Amino acid sequence: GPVVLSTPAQLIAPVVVAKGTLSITTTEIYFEVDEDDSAFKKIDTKVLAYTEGLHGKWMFSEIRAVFSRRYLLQNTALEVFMANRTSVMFNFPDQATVKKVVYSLPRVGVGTSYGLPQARRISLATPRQLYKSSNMTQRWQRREISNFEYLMFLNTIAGRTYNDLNQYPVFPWVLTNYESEELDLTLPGNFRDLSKPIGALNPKRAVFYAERYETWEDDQSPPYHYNTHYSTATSTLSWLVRIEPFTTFFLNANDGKFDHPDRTFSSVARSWRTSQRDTSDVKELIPEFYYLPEMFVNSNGYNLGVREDEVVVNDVDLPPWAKKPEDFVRINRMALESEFVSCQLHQWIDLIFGYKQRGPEAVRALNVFHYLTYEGSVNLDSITDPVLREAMEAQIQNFGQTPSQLLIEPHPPR
Amino acid sequence: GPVVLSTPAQLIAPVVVAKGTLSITTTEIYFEVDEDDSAFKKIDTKVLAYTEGLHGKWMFSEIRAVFSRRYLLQNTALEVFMANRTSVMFNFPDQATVKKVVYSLPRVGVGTSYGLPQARRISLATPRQLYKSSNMTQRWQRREISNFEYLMFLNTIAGRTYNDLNQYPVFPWVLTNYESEELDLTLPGNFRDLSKPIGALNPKRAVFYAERYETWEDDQSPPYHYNTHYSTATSTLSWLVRIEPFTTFFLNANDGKFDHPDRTFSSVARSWRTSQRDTSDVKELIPEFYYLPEMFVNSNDVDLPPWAKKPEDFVRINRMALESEFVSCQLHQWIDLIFGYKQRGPEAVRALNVFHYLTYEGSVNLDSITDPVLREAMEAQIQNFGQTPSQLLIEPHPPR
Repeated sequence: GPVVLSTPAQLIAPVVVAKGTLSITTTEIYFEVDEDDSAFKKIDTKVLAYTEGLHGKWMFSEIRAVFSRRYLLQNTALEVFMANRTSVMFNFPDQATVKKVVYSLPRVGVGTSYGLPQARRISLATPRQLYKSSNMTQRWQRREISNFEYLMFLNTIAGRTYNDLNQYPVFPWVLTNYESEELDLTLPGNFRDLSKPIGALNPKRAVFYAERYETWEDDQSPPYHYNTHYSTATSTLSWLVRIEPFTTFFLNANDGKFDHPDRTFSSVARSWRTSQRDTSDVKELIPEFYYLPEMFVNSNGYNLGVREDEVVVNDVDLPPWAKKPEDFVRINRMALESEFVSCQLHQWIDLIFGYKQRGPEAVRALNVFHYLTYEGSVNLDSITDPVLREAMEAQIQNFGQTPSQLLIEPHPPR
Repeated sequence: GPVVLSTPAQLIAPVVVAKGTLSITTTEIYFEVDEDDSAFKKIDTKVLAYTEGLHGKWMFSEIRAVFSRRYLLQNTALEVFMANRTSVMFNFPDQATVKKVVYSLPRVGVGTSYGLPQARRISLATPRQLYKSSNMTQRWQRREISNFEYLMFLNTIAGRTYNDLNQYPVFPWVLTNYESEELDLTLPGNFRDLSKPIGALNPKRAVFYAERYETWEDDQSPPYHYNTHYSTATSTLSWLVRIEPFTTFFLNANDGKFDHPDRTFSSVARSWRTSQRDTSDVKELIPEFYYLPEMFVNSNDVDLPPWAKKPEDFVRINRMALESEFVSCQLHQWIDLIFGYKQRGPEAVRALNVFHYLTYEGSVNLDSITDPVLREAMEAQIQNFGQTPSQLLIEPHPPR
């Protein structure tokens, strides 16, 4: 019907980004891909099958929340959340268009669970603002909210999302013991020091980072401890290799065949080693590690004959105290909600969204990353030469994007 | 360590059936053939070598799928799938034993790929129930699963298995042109009518069968259109004559050496023709035709189509066809013939899809056959006429 608004847009989905044309009527949102687009043609159909929205229609009545989102460090994207708990994300040309879209959409605000007013102002508000005006921190302390729910709140507000592997949500490793036969959730030694970054846990390697920070000499390259992030598409694809369409996506992006078993996520205990040994590995976990068994198993069908030489990915090997996936996730989420984590989580938050994210305290905390990572870092619009901008966007996706800082004061303990 | 359950059973291998004892402990499944058995001692050594399970051990921790199976039409077998994609099949004395074996193995159900619950009940569930309760059809319609994958799915819950060639998986011929210099996957004529059996493809030969049906006259064996089956242990061996056990077994089958060059798989084009004019060849294809290049060499070879240079090519083009949009919009029809409502009954009659009655589930109860020699005699009859996959649905299969 009445097309109240129309604008070029970009569908931001788990494994697909496609240029299309958003159109907003008086009751729905429509999106059609540019099936003629060169880049879009080279997209595997299998992948397109898992991608919703390419020709979607969203009922205004179904809208429940509208979040301001940044695509590749640029505050020009939006993410709408549907009543059926699903969500869609489009990236527009300018923050200016976003505003038009936000004002031409229902006044769902940012939802209602966070305790923020249902106003278009909120949808556009900033991360630090949203945090400030929310009651979640209290409820979290008051135990009305679980550690998992709280960490999801922070990540959502910080702009993290399941629709962009470059800004996936971020969760901390909670346990350090993945060797033992049993796991005693009351024995401190089994828990990770939630006050230190991954790169600071092992003093042996920690030295390499402090040393490298000290003996720094360069131009336009502020000193940094890690050239590797704790959250990136690459990382995310590795953790979700056993799930479509990530699997296929990776494969297509890998000459059609998997990667050497010793490099692909194969062992939960082995990953933790690498995250303590490797100088380039400072990875942090993902939400799933606390609720999605699938992620740890080969869900392929049967009688599909492949083990001839054809590389194949089998079940992730769990720690002895974890018989089957359902077990690992159960126990892990239990540890995440344990009392130990509860009384330290604020410190980890400080490193990720807190006052130790960037600055004097960030350097004293051994928590400094490549400057091109932090918010504000770059302005793709400034780059005028396409081949130049692209190369830049390519780098952002390679280094990763630090979550938006939510507070510049020490986060309150639970 | 301690044996929780022990019972007589038969290993059902790619081309071997050996009696032995199956011991279920508390953490593993064991199987030791009875080497003192006569039949066993008669089996060729080369064949035994390429046969695994005669002295096997399987870890519970490795179990992933436990499907109920049928052997020679009798619902008394079982097939276990391992985490490394391996599988082993056993045949027991009766369903009651199968049930015990199931309640003694890990609760893995039928796996977690077809959307079914991981409950021992599924492992005993009926083929029709598995179909109904699965979620593979929708995923298929959604294109999240390929035609190959869906077909393989249907076969698996239908009871088909790479472990018993008499019930080998069933895949349809997709292309009909194997002699043109090039194959346009956009020219309808280059394809096969999936709503029709292989026998009803040739207009002329078709009428022949219809006549045979109407003008039956016997009343000692209900009417049937074909006396050949689309899937047989022999056809399978034939397609895979250049690889063994198969090769070696075949040589033992033909009592000595190979088969007559003219009546042997030597060219896909020729074989296809044979399956169009020859009144006794309504063969259908097998998975291999869509992924196993090695199948078309010798280590003379199979004469590949013009558009098919090397073996690797025939497989890719053919696989592309199986996945082409032409196949997609009409593939459901084929399913209606093989596992659908047109598999049997009046509907199968119009379809020109009726096979020997001794080929359908429920056709015969080997247990009632008291005379030992008559039983063995009956079984061989079954291995010759082929076994029709179980019926999955009785309604029309929705299109993709």
